[PDB]
Amino acid sequence: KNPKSDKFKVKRFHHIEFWCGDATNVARRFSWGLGMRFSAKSDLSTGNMVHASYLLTSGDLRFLFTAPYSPSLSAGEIKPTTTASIPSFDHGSCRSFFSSHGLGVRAVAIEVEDAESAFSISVANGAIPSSPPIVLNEAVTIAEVKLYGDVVLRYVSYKAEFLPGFERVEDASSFPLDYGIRRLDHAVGNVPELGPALTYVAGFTGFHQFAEFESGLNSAVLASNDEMVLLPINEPVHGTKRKSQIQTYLEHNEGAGLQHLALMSEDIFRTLREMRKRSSIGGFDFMPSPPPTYYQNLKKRVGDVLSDDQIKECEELGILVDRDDQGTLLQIFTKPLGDRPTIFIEIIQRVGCMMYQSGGCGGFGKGNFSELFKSIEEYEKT
Amino acid sequence: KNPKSDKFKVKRFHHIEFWCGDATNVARRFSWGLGMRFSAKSDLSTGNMVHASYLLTSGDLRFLFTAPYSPSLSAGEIKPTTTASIPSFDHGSCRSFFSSHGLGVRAVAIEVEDAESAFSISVANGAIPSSPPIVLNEAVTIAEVKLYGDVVLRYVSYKAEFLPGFERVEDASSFPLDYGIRRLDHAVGNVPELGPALTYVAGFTGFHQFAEFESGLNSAVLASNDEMVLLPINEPVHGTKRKSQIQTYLEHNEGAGLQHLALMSEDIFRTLREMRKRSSIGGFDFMPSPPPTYYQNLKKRVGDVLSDDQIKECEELGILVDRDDQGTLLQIFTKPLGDRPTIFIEIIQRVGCMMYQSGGCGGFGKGNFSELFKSIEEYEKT
Ligand SMILES: Cc1c(C(=O)C2=C(O)CCCC2=O)ccc2c1c(=O)n([C@@H](C)c1ccccc1)c(=O)n2C
Ligand SMILES: Cc1c(C(=O)C2=C(O)CCCC2=O)ccc2c1c(=O)n([C@@H](C)c1ccccc1)c(=O)n2C
Ligand SMILES: [Co+2]
Ligand SMILES: [Co+2]
Repeated sequence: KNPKSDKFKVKRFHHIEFWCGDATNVARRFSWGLGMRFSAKSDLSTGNMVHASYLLTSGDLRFLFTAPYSPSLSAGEIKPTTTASIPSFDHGSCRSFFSSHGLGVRAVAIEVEDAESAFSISVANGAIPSSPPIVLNEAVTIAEVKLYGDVVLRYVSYKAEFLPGFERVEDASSFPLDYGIRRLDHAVGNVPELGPALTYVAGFTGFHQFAEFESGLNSAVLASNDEMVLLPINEPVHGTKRKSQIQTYLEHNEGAGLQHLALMSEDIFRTLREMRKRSSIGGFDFMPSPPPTYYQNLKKRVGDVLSDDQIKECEELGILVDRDDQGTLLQIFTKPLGDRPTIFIEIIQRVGCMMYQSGGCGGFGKGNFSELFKSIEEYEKT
Repeated sequence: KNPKSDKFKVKRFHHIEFWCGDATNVARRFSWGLGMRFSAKSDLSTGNMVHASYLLTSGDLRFLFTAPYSPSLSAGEIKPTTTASIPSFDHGSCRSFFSSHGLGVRAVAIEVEDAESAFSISVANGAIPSSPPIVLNEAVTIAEVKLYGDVVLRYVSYKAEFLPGFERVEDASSFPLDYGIRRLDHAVGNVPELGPALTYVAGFTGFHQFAEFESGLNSAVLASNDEMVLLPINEPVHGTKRKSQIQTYLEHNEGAGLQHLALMSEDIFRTLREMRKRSSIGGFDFMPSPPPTYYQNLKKRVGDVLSDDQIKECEELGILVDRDDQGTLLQIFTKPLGDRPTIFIEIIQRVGCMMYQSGGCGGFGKGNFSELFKSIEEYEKT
C-alpha cells in the first residue's frame, strides 16, 4: 500500500556528489572503472578559484567529484562575490568531512519542482537545514538539508546545462565510454539506530515505507510518491557468528554515512563483463562470487525468468538473483570504492512490473542473505 | 668536472612516496595511466591500522601511494607498539601536508649504504632532521631529513621485499602492465630562492653541481658521485611577457615542493603511444604539442642522431628533443597529475654517453625553451 504522502513534488534522482581529496584522480578512476564519460567541469579553467568539480555521466546517472583548492586562492572572496559554482561548498566543511570519513558521498541530490518550497516545507517538518536555497543565474535553485551523518539531501529545481558555471567538456577529453549503466536506482545509508533515522527522514519528506518480503542488519526503505526515489537505511544487529558489516562501516567511517549506490544497467551482463575486464587495470573489484551450489539452486528459483544459458551467464559473472511477489532482481556488489571498508557500489537490473517499470521491482535482494548462506554451507559439505 | 664529494655512499633512487587523501584511487589511476603494476601493499589486510600504502612498480621505478586511516583505529597504539609499516608516518602530518599542498610527493627516497650514517652525517652537516633512523625487522633502516618545503629526502639501507610489513600483491590483482618505463631519472624541486636551497642540500649531502650548457626560471642540478641521483632545483624569474610557471606552482602549492618526476623509458615511442591511447580513458594528458615548425627544425639539430622516420615519430607523439655536448635527450611533459597546476611527470629517453650510460646524458632540455619559443613564433608568422 502506497499512501502517496510526499510533502512536496519530487521528480527523480539528479546526481550524487563525492567529496574528495583530489577530484581529478577519483573522477578519472571512476570514469574508466564504470564507463562514465566526462560531461561537465567547474574548476580553475572555468573561473572557479574555490573548488574543482568534475561531472561524469552514464545515461541519466550523474556522479560529481569535488575537491577544495587552497583557501588562499579565494581569500579575498565573500559569499556575495564567490567564484564557487556550488555555493553550499565550504573548504573547512570539505576537509573535515574527508579527514573524518575518507572518500564518500556528501550529497544525495534529487530534482524537485521547487527547491525553495521543498526546503521550507522540509525544515518546517523537522529537517535540519544545511544550506539555504540559492538561485543560480536566475535559472537553477539548490538547497540542502541533513540526511544522516554528514550526508545531505540536496534539492535541485530548474525553471526550464548541469549547473550554471559548469562548462561542457570538450569532446576530445570526453571519450564516450558506456558499459550500460543508465540511472541511480537507490542510495543506502548506514546508521547506528534505524528507528530515529527513519522517523526523521520520513518526517520531513513525507516518504513512505516501501513494501518488503541473522544477516548483520535491520533495514527499511523510504520511497517517494511514484517510488522512483528509494532511500533504504540500515542499522547493525550486534552479536552473531560473524561481525556486522554495518558496524564495521560505522567504525571505519567514524559514524553514519552512505553505504552503497545501486546503479541500474540496461544490460547487467555487458556491464559486468566490461567492469570485470578492467578490475585489475584501474577499475573496480567485485565481492567474492557465490559457490556453484548457489547457481544450481537458481533453476528452482528463477528458472521461469532466466533460461539455462542466462543462469550460466550469471554464474560466469558472479551475479546474484533474488525475487519478489512481482519482479526479479539481478545484483552484484563491488569491493569498497576507496581505502576504507565503507562505501561500495551495487550494479542491478530489474525484471518485471510492467505498466514503464515500477520502482523497486523485485526488492533489494534481502532473500540473498539466506540463499547465499545456504549455498555456502552446501558447497562446504559438498 | 666532477669532484665526487658525497659525504656518504649513495646508490640509486629507491622510490617516490605520494601523500594522498585516498591512496586506492590515486594508485589505480596511476597504474593504468603509466603502466605500472601493483607489487606490494601495507593496509588493513596486512595488519596496518594506521595508513594504507600501495606500491606500484615499472622496472626499477617504485611509486608508493599512502593515505591515513581514521586515527580512531590506532588510538591505543604508541610508537613502540605501532602497526604502521612506515614508522615516520603521522596522521596529523599527512592530513596537514595534503590540505596544504594537495596531491604530491612527500618523500624522495634514495638507497644508501647505511641510512643511520647517512642521517647522522647529513644532520652534522646542516640537514634538518625529519624522522630519526629506525630499524625495521632487523633488516631495513630508514631515516628522513627535510629537502625543501614539506618534501623529505628519505634514506633507505638494506642489510642484504620492498619494506618489512609490506605484503607481495596477489598475481590476480597484479596485472602485468608495462609501457616501457624503467627508472627515475631525476626529481625536481620548485623553491622561492634557488641560492639558499642549493647551499642547504649540497651542504649536507656533498652533492656537486652538474654541468650545464626569459624562460620563467633559474635552475641548477645537484648530483651524487656517479651522477645517477640527480636533483634539479628551480626558482622563478619575475616579470616577462608571460607568468613564471614556477611562481604559479608556488602559489597553488602553498610554497616550495616537488615540481616534476622524470621517468626514463626504454622506448619512449612505445611509452608515449600507450600513455596517449589512455589519456581520455583514465590516464594522463600531455602538454600541447609543439607546432610542425619545431619538427622541421629538428633535422638541422639531431638529423645525425634521428632518422627522418624517427623524427616524424617524435612529431606524431609530441616528443621534444634537445642535445648536449655528449648526448641527445628526448622528452615530453604531462599536464598536472591532479587538481592543482603543480606536480607533473616528464617521460624521457637518453641517447649517447656510452662507457653503461652516464647520468644526465644530454642534459635536461633547457635548450627546448628557446627552440620551442622560436618554433612557436615561426608557426605564427607562417
Ligand atoms: C548491500 C546488500 C544488499 C542491499 O543492497 C540492501 C539494500 O539495497 C536495502 C536493504 C538492506 C540491504 O542490504 C542486499 C544483499 C546483500 C548486500 C550485501 O552487501 N552483501 C555483502 C556484500 C555482505 C554481507 C554481509 C557482510 C559483508 C558483506 C550481500 O551479501 N548481500 C546478499
Ligand atoms: C620542466 C621542463 C624542463 C625540465 O625538465 C627541467 C629540468 O629537469 C631541470 C632544469 C630546469 C627544467 O625546467 C625542460 C624543458 C621544459 C620544461 C617545461 O616544463 N616546459 C613547459 C611544460 C612549460 C614551460 C613554461 C611554462 C609552463 C610550462 C617546457 O616547455 N620545457 C621546454
Ligand atoms: Co541495494
Ligand atoms: Co626534467
